[PDB]
Amino acid sequence: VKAARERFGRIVQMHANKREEIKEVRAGDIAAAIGLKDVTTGDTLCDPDAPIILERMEFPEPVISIAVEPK
Amino acid sequence: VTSYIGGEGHNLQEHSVILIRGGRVKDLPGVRYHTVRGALDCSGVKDRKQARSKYGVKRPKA
Amino acid sequence: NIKSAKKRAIQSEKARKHNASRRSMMRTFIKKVYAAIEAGDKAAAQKAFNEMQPIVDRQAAKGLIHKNKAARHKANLTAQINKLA
Amino acid sequence: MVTIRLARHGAKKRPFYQVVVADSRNARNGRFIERVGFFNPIASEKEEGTRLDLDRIAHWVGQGATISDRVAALIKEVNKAA
Amino acid sequence: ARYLGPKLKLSRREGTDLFLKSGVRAIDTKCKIEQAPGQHGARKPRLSDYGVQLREKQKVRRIYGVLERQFRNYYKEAARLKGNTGENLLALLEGRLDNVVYRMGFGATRAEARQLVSHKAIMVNGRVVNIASYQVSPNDVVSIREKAKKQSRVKAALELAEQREKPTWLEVDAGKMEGTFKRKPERSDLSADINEHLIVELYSK
Amino acid sequence: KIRTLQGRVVSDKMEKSIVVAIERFVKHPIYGKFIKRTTKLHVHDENNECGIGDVVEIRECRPLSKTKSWTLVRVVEKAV
RNA sequence: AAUUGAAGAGUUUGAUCAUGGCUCAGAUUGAACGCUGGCGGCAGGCCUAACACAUGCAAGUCGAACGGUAACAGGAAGAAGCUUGCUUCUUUGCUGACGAGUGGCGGACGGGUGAGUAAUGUCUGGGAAACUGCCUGAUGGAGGGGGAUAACUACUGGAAACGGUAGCUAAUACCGCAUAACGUCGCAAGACCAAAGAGGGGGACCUUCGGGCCUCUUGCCAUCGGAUGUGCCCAGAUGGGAUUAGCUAGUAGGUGGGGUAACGGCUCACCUAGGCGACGAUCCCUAGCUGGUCUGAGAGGAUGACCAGCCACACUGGAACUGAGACACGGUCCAGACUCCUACGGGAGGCAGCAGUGGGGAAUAUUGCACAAUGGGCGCAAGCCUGAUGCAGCCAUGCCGCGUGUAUGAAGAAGGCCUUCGGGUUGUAAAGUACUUUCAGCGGGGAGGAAGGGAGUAAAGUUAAUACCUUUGCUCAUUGACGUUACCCGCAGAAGAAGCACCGGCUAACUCCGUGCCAGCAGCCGCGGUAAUACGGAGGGUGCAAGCGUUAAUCGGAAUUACUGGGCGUAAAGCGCACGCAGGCGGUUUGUUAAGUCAGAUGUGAAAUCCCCGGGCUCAACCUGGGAACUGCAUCUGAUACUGGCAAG
Ligand SMILES: [Mg+2]
Ligand SMILES: [Mg+2]
Ligand SMILES: [Mg+2]
Ligand SMILES: [Mg+2]
Ligand SMILES: [Mg+2]
Ligand SMILES: [Mg+2]
Ligand SMILES: [Mg+2]
Ligand SMILES: [Mg+2]
Ligand SMILES: [Mg+2]
Ligand SMILES: [Mg+2]
Ligand SMILES: [Mg+2]
Ligand SMILES: [Mg+2]
Ligand SMILES: [Mg+2]
Ligand SMILES: [Mg+2]
Ligand SMILES: [Mg+2]
Ligand SMILES: [Mg+2]
Ligand SMILES: [Mg+2]
Ligand SMILES: [Mg+2]
Ligand SMILES: [Mg+2]
Ligand SMILES: [Mg+2]
Repeated sequence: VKAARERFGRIVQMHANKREEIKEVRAGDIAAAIGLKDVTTGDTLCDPDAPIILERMEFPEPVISIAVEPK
Repeated sequence: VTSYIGGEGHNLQEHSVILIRGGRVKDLPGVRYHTVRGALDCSGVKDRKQARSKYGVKRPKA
Repeated sequence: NIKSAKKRAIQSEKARKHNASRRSMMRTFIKKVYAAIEAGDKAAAQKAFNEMQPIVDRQAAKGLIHKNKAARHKANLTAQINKLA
Repeated sequence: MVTIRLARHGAKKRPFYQVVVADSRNARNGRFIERVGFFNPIASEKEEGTRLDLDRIAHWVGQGATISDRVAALIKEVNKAA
Repeated sequence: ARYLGPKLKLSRREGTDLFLKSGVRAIDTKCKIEQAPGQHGARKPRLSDYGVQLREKQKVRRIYGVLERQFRNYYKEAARLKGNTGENLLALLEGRLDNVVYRMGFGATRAEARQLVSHKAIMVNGRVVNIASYQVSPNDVVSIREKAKKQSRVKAALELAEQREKPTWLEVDAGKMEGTFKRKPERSDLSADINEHLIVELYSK
Repeated sequence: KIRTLQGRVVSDKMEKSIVVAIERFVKHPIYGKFIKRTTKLHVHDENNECGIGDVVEIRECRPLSKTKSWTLVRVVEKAV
């Protein structure tokens, strides 16, 4: 959804009370990828040879607005 | 310092983040820099086709 | 710091303490000789001189004073013990 | 102590050692006392391949210089055994 | 790297056949040689010293199919090498393998010959050579690989080749399809409306 | 031979410690003129053997004090 | 053979010439940004915050120095569930080996950084008063004793970091004693100084049958040499400022004590009153230096990344100890700033090592692989350690190759664009038809970087010995991270692979349309107010091409700081004028001198770079052999016209 590729490096699974390190991450699992450059929320990370956009949940859209000045 | 915003049309306003290029304007004394279209908050020129590298306009999907 | 070549620190402490007491003593004999020189007691000078020579000479070999210092001490002290004594 | 050894001067995947005498404590391609030849583990069976200024080696070996095991093998293979 | 654009047009700008379509007939025409290299090609633009100076070196480049950076390097080398820097430019230029392969008639056009060099379809002194810019020495022998020894292209290639004015500093065959760069070509035995001092002085200012 | 240097005295009273000036002509690094170049050295001469005005000969030597590494050897000319 | 190479143009005016600034064409970059993006080779990659740092790694290693057994194995001062010679428990340090401890060597190397440092450094050249582990050549020593201590053990404190008392033990730890010269002190007579053992094998002989004893290999002491490393001294050269002109008490010298490896106000007392400075001291500001790099015809200017040499620094300030070497990057102590752990009593730490984070920024990479090669630490060795190094990952950042096809193809299709509606152009381009298959892709095979180490066996090498130990042949197994390596051969199919800038003059390239001093362009002059080749689009064209532009930056052009190589009557420029110190310069003859100058000779000017000729990767970049070069410094010896000095005119 950005038409840019990323290179996975370190990977971590939050494991109750320890950020354990992993080298591989299979399907049906969740994790956090360290260091990924330009990945915002809702983006699909697929295989570059077999490319796909996924559904992407929805963005609740704000109900309250306010002006702020930097004191 | 003050800087030019070449090209037809632009966004840019009070809190925009931009990129200064250097380059004067022989019409605006004291203006000694250009704004670099298409870097940071400064969008490229709309619909420009010739010389798009300047004015930061990506190739119109051939 | 967490590198077992910290035992080096504990060793060199033992070393200082050793060198400490010896080099202390050595000096206190070189002190004795000048005591005569200052006192005028011409005999006491050679007495101690000949008493310190073995210390000083050994300490050069032991390598806690290294050679020419031992040389210099007895050297110029000779040059003083018989300049009136 | 001073030693005769190989300093890598080739290029990635195409080395070219330089036999040279130095204080062992210096860096490999660093400060040296004197160069004494080269060893080109490539070249093939061409015009050259190795060269040892054996007089100079032997000279330095005289003042208590030592030989790097790979240089030793190289000397004991440039012959000088008949 | 290669040019790739429409090739006759190039010739049409230079006002000469640079044999980019050596192929067969025409030797040009069925092109409208000169009188319109573009929409405005049909004019007589009186061009400045810098223009002809450009056009001329630009001519040489298109003939051999060599691009600026490499061609610069060819000039810089030519400069360094002893002798009239002007002519020994052409020397490196002429000594290019791809050029030699064309000059020996193994390929119809210089561009064609290049493709041949690229496809490992040519060897030198016993050894296979891929790169079109391989610098050929004297006594070197360029030969066609057996794997592709006389198939359709190279046949016709050697065919109309021999019907062309022929070389001197190298001897071809046609039976074994092999030849020898006998010696470096001298400036006398290659020319036309091609000067140098133009293209020499150009890179010197 | 003995690497030595001539040069006149200057400054007298210092107690076995004469100081000598050594002119030299040298070409200017860019413009080429030859220009004068004084060079003051702290010389030692045991038993104040000379004095101001004297063209003296000296040689380099062991350190004898802070800026003092040259001994007096001959003398040439003296009076005023 | 070998640094053999110098271009101008635009712009002041109505026009001209001159002057003079500004501007442009070239080359270069550790770059960035914008648009675009196929591969490979070699190379480069925090230029800013020497800003703070989570996490892992970056220094260990010897049982052939010592007491040793906790674990691992075998063997067991030898045994079960019985599965009788295959096991897994319990014991034994037996042997391999090895946690912790004493000891030894290393941790002062390797690697990072440019803060500090305008001369406590660096470059070139000289010099005398010094120490120097490991490696080495040589001469002799290697006798005989002694007191301890970690570990360990018994109590005992902590949350932890750490430990506390008491008792015992080994050594190549430690200390006497003997020995004592070609060593130190001394004129001499004389005085006086050291050390250590450990292993492999073995005929007899001997034995508490542990060994003694023999032999071989290592290690220890001492001294004089060598080699390498370092310390110290002098001279010249090494930024800007005078809107900084005075500076100076251990200041300058001497004497005598002390001091260091060593010379020395290095230190201390006394005595002289000096020492520095316009040839720029002092004080400010900036800066690590050189080899070299970039530019330049050169002379110059600019610069100090990558490689190598040198120096300095290791959170900040300061300090010593250990030691051959440190005033110690991953040591110690003290203070500071900061951060972290705490069971609140107390504790811990410094990525400018590699990788990586945060932060700053226009901007700079993976928390990878392997010790296989080279090289370093320890070790007899095997080996172990090694973020040095060798490789791989990431980024078009650069340089160099290569590709993204090749040929054929016309009344010259359509479409677009121009048109005086006759046509012209894009354009042989496309389509179509022959043809090829590099590189990518898929399958096979497959160099080289590997030389060595391990066993065996054969050699008056040894020795008492056919053992042990050393060398070398030969023989048999075997050692790569890269690695699906390079490269080779098969297979399919033009298939996966073109952009960016420009087209008023300088400046290579012209038209229509929109717009109408608007919207905008612009390096410079200047375009725009209705036929705009200058704005925006289009067609066409020129230039570069996996890059192209733009910006930033250095040199060039610039003879525009003019040494080479310029100027001042009116263009900017003669002080209003004289006298005069310092400095610069100096008529004419002889002799002498030999500083400058000249000539020749010898050391030297690191390597890499540049350049020449070759050689090696399919080519090139890249790598490499030898030379030339390094225009310099120093010294000795010469030459005597000119210059300078001295003598007489
Ligand atoms: Mg000490
Ligand atoms: Mg290219
Ligand atoms: Mg152990
Ligand atoms: Mg600095
Ligand atoms: Mg004794
Ligand atoms: Mg004294
Ligand atoms: Mg003294
Ligand atoms: Mg200049
Ligand atoms: Mg410090
Ligand atoms: Mg550290
Ligand atoms: Mg048409
Ligand atoms: Mg034009
Ligand atoms: Mg119009
Ligand atoms: Mg336009
Ligand atoms: Mg100039
Ligand atoms: Mg002027
Ligand atoms: Mg005037
Ligand atoms: Mg006047
Ligand atoms: Mg004279
Ligand atoms: Mg050189």
